[PDB]
Amino acid sequence: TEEFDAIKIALASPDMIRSWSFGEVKKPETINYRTFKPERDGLFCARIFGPVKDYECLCGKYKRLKHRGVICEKCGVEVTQTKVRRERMGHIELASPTAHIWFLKSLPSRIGLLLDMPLRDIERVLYFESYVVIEGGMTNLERQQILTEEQYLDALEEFGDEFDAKMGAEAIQALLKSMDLEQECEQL
Amino acid sequence: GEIDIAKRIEDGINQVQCSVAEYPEAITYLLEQYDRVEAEEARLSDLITGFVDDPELAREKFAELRAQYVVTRDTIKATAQEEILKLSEVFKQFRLVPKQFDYLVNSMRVMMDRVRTQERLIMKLCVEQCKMPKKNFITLFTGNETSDTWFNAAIAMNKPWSEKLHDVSEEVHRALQKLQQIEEETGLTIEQVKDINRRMSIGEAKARRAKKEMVEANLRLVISIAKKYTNRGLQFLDLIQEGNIGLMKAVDKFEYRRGYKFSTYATWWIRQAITRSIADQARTIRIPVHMIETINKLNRISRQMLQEMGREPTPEELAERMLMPEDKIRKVLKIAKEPISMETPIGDDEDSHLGDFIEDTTLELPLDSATTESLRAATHDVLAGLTAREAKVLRMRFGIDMNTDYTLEEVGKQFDVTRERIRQIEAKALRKLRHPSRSEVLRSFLD
Amino acid sequence: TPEEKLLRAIFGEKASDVKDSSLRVPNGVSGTVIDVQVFTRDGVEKDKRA
Amino acid sequence: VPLDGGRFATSDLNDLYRRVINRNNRLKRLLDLAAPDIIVRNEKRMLQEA
DNA sequence: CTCGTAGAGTCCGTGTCA
DNA sequence: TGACACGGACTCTACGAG
Ligand SMILES: [Zn+2]
Repeated sequence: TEEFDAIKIALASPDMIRSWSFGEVKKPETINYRTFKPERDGLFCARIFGPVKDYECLCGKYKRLKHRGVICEKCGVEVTQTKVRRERMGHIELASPTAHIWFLKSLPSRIGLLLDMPLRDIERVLYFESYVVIEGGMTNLERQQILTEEQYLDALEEFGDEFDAKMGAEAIQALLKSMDLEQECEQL
Repeated sequence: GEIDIAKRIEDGINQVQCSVAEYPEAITYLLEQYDRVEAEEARLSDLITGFVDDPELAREKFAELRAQYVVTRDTIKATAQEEILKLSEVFKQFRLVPKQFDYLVNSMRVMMDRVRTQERLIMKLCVEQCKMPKKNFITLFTGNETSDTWFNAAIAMNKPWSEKLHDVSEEVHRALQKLQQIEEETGLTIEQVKDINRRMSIGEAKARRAKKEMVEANLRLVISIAKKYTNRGLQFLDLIQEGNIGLMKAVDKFEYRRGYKFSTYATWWIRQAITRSIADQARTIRIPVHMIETINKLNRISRQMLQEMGREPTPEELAERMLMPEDKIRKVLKIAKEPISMETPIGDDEDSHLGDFIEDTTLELPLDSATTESLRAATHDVLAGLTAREAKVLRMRFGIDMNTDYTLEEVGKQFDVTRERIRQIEAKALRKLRHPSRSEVLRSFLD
Repeated sequence: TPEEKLLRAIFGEKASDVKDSSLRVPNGVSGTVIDVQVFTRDGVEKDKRA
Repeated sequence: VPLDGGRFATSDLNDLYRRVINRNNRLKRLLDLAAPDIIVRNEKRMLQEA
């Protein structure tokens, strides 16, 4: 047992999240309902998290301790002690970039205050209530201005290109990625 | 709507085709890939995909493109430019192989972006000291946008930041020179790209409206049919979404020439999708659909028999009503039970939930661990009490203080005497330990 | 576990495939059983005591 | 865990995860199908909510 | 001295304990 | 609840500049 100290906390990077997770959970099934063995590769899946019963794979090819580091070819389950089923984390590959609620609605709205853009606007954006003009090229339009449906419509017809506006968490990610922290610090 | 919206889709891409044609040297590459297409190594639908306002037909239309283009090309340097715009509109009918438009629209987009990067660094320079309204930037920069003349036009207006820009005169001229290279590949200026981009957007918006209509026309129908399935553990909105998927599937698969009522076809697919989704993803533990139908039958039968009889039908009576052997009746009844929420509060003691009671049976009992330890210690010393190589035999035959156990032949190989003699050794050792006063202390471990 | 297998081989102790579950009296209570009731579901073979 | 009596007890995260994964798969298929803008918007809204 | 902007105070709605 | 506090937004008053 290690003797540690100083607990460190930080934002989870997507590569770190992939680093911890051992498998992607693609289908929602939980268990086989006939024999309650877990479904692959569902929310409970042995080939991702671990064997249900100590030192025996799911399919039952290897049951002796003689096999303890081998990974059954039929069922992609490694043979270990069931306690591992308590520590392995999984992951889901999300299709649409989604905003983290805590960094949004907590009284100091860190998405809000980082963007120097009011909170009401951001809620409107994430829930697909309005677009926002993300770097609207050579036009008469600001970079963090929210636009209603018909404003975006007359704009697109009016400004085909050099016109970037979006909706939702995707737009917010775009706005966040392009921001120059230190230069704005100097200006401010 | 599918054919209508496909026509409008092609009309939008056709508009981007016109936009490209009205742009220069585009006609050169255009005719080049028409020449490529003539060899017939591709399809007619990579060059024309529905008109706007056979190899021979394309050949003659492109001959007319060549003729009008060249004749206006000689006198191109007034009205001939409007005639080239007209050629762009008549070619609007044609659409080029996806790769070529991807190449041009992407190079033009990234170049507009690059010039924009230069412009934005300039806009930083202006906003920090002089706060340049964008109107003058456009007007002075737009119109030429090709030579560095606008730079000295910014120098010519005597503005303090504009003249101060000599700090970034190097980068500005690098941007203008690369811009000149883009000019050469196009062989023109920019502003007409602005015209081009606005027409592209207009066409795409037309197509957008058509696609919108492709459900605006059949929307509320999904909602109407959806309100049926409204209590099978499914957020109403998921229901309407599944219905939308089914409706789209029907529309794309709808056949007016097969002889079949459209609305029925639609509703059919709607149900086929909605019921399938509820059957599969409703219950936590997914269950075959025929089993669900079995539950439905059971529930109808229970209702009828109960409301007529008054009391209720006993599982025997249900087994009567249906021909199933009733073993599956109670099997289905067991399966239907939904999992209870682990937090359900226990009576008048909202302090503990159900989760607070479930015990973990996996845990090996500490008593048993102590027993096992004592047992290993005692067996080790008692083996030490017996002879050396017999002791090693018995350790190897089992997993005592060792890993995987080898069968008798392999241990015999380990002694190089590999045969029934090894089991003779095993039986003799067992016999020798049978004698009491040594094993009784281990006899205690039985119970 | 292996060593227990060794013990079974030694003494010839046929392991009983049924665990015990009997409802024994709670700890520290002592009294007279006054009555017994038995409920069998319909179908199963009533035992003599029922 | 299966509590004695054929019924099951689960934490709520099971339902939440199931719902999120469902909406994710539905959005994937919707993208494969190129659904109109309105439907993709609705799907992203619900996924955000979940 | 007034217009435009700046500052102070207030109100409403939400978060927070049992 | 309900007493509190905070945040965001809104309204009213006061000061600097033309
Ligand atoms: Zn296996």
